[PDB]
Amino acid sequence: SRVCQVTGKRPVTGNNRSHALNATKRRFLPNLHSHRFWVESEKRFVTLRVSAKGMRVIDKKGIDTVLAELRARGEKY
Amino acid sequence: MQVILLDKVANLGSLGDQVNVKAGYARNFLVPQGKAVPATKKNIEFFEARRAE
Amino acid sequence: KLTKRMRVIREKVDATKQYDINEAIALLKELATAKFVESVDVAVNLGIDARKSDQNVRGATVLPHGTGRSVRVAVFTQGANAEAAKAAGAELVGMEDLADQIKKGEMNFDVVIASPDAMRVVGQLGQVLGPRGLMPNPKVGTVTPNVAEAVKNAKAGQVRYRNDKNGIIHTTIGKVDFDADKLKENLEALLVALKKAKPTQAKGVYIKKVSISTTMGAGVAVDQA
Amino acid sequence: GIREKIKLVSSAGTGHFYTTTKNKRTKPEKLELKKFDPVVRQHVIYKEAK
RNA sequence: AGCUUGACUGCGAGCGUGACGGCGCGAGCAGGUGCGAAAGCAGGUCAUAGUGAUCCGGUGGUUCUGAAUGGAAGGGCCAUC
RNA sequence: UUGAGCCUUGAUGUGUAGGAUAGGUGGGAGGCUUUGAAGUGUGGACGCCAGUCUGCAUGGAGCCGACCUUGAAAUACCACCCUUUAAUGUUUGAUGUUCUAACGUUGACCCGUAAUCCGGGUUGCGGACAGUGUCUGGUGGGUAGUUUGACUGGGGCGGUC
RNA sequence: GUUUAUUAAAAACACAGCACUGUGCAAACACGAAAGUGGACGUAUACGGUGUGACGCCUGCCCGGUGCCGGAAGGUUAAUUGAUGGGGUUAGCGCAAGCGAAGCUCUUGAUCGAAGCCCCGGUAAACGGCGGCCGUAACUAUAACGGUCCUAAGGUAGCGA
RNA sequence: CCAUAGGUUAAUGAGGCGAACCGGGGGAACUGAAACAUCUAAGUACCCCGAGGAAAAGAAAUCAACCGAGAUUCCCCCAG
RNA sequence: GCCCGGAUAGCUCAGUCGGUAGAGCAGGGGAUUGAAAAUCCCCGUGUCCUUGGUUCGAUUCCGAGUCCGGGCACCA
Repeated sequence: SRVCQVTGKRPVTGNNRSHALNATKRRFLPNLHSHRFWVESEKRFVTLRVSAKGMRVIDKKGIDTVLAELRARGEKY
Repeated sequence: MQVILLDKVANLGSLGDQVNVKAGYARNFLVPQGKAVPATKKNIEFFEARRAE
Repeated sequence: KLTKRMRVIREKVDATKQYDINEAIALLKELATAKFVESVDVAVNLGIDARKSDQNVRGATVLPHGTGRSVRVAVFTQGANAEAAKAAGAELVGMEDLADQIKKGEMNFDVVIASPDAMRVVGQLGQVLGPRGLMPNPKVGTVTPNVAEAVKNAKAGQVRYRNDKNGIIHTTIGKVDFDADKLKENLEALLVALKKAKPTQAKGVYIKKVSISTTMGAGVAVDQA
Repeated sequence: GIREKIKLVSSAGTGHFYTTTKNKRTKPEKLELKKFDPVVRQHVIYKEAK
């Protein structure tokens, strides 16, 4: 499933509000990108499918800080 | 981002300084290899000690 | 292109600087190294459309300190207006019936003035005064019944200003020999004039750029305000 | 059509104005007439014409 | 043809015609004007067709309202597109 | 490397009468040259090869202005600028190439594992492109939801409102 | 041969053949929000779409409109970027009318701005079109032929109630 | 190489069913507007996931207006 | 509504960084050939859509307006 393994973001439903205001169900598919992150505390290329914003969150907190939140909620990487 | 350098590197060499580098050159080659480090305020002071001491 | 006498004064002015009316009057006095009393000139790029009748800046203004030069006036009146023109101070006063004689060889003057009831005679053959800015016109303030006054103002130091068909206007405001403070009063006398002659449809900054200069000198940026 | 629609504005400091129409074709000149004004309560000049 | 702007503003008892909306007539009264010496006349054109409901907005005027107060925005009212 | 704006710096304009490849308004009867000028002799260069500018240099001590003409008079000098154009720079963009560390790999190899899937690793070849997400314009009966009036000698046509 | 099982078995459909066109592999295309799979465990003598319909003789004229395949000076132009101007608030200054810094906010919308469209050059085995009025060949009649109608050109062969 | 992936064994728990109520992710049409797309139908029908005995919500960056009230939820007015 | 372009002789059109506005078609005639064809040339009936501004001078350059051609915008 196209759901960020960090921010938890996932395809949200919406509507294509045209000029004439014609409702039309749609969705906002998150900008996920399978990126290979390296951990200095494990020496491994932990690949995680996260969105654009999901990657920045890993920059501040840290790849080690993010993974720590994964193994906590059952997330396997 | 700012981030501090650990190695020499090209047009920004100094073996330790804060330079406004694009998040692309840092989070892809610099840090993900061993030539830079995010200035999380906790590192700017860490390496700062290396300067004096 | 330029000579030392010109390259020497160019170093006395900062091209990338907008001096003040008080700092321009003093600096201008140092931009006149010629062998004769140079005259002060001020040009400005009016933010108007010169190609629009409803946006033409033209008229006349009286300097608080004159121009510092003799202005031989030549008036063409009729009737009793002839005497009022002579006793006024006009250098030459020719009648309406003898307007052709002036075209012959008696053509020596700086400005020409006439009366409304005498514009049909001077209007024609004006192919010698028109292209020389000597063709009397009720706009430039050279055509009015009270010629006695018009001539006095001109002899006092009244200068006419008219923006070209490009959007620029230049007029004399005295000489360089004049004191600093003196020039300032004269310069501001004109600056406030254009602002009063600003067209109603004029959009954008009316005063885009102002600069002063001498006869044999460069220009200097100055803040009109 | 053709005969445009104008509005005579009060020459006074008031904002009142009367509506009407004119012939811009052969009557380009600025219309001007003296009518009553409910604001100032006095017949003031009314200009403005398309 | 001369002089000019009553094609003006606030009302209008009363009356005509329509299911209604709406439309039409109206002497006269109050204020302010034009013409005539004056008596008077003029609320467009001899009259009857020359037209566009509402909603939604724009513009000018009016402190009427002003979501705590003092303003403003907006809205309402009049004129108007 | 270059297309355009912007700011200085330099060029730049062949209606006609005519000493002549006149930009328009203004100042302006003198500045310019011994801080070494005309006038000749070349290079570079614009270009309607008409003509002119200029560094260097020869030389060395003049060159000019209403001029009588031109609708409009100066390469006599100096300003604010347009038309056109060139070179630094500045600013906003564009184009292509190189490199490799993401990404891609339905190339090869190894292991999980006597397994054509998959995952990890190594290597090679591409490469910040490709691709994808969002926004945007265009395109779009492939598909979906509907409209396409009523009077009317039945309806339709015509006409009408 | 196939087809409306159960009123139509036919001139319809299919048909080998031929032609145009798309496709260089992770192909085009198709089923799917995606993954994946089919196409094909194939590789232009392949495959998909369209058209026609053994064979024999052949398959003309026309590019405006509507499409497709390219190029392109200038013009217009979305999102994005947010230059100026105006307005609201208010410290202060005004004895008052009024104006009004900084900040914040609302509003107005230059500049940057690719396609597209128009434009231009081709393509008709693409969707289609391939007709009207006159003059004339020295018996009539017709029209080899010559203009025009400005819509692109106006019927070759053959055949023909 | 280390380290992991992986493999084996053991303990615990989970899997399912179920009329309603509840929270959350999905989310119509018919119909009405006497047509019809904005709108309405409706966040209803239905599909799916999870939990309890209630669930959910819940201890103010809420309202009020210069006087105060003081979590959430439920009912009645406010008010058609 | 915004913007660009076009309107030129009777018709179809070319043209300029500001100034005697031309060509083709048609008709009459001429030249040329011995002659009939052809060919070439001469002969013109313009406020260059309309109203202004700058200029010695406007079909030009600019502003407004009209018709027409193209696109876009267009929720009462």
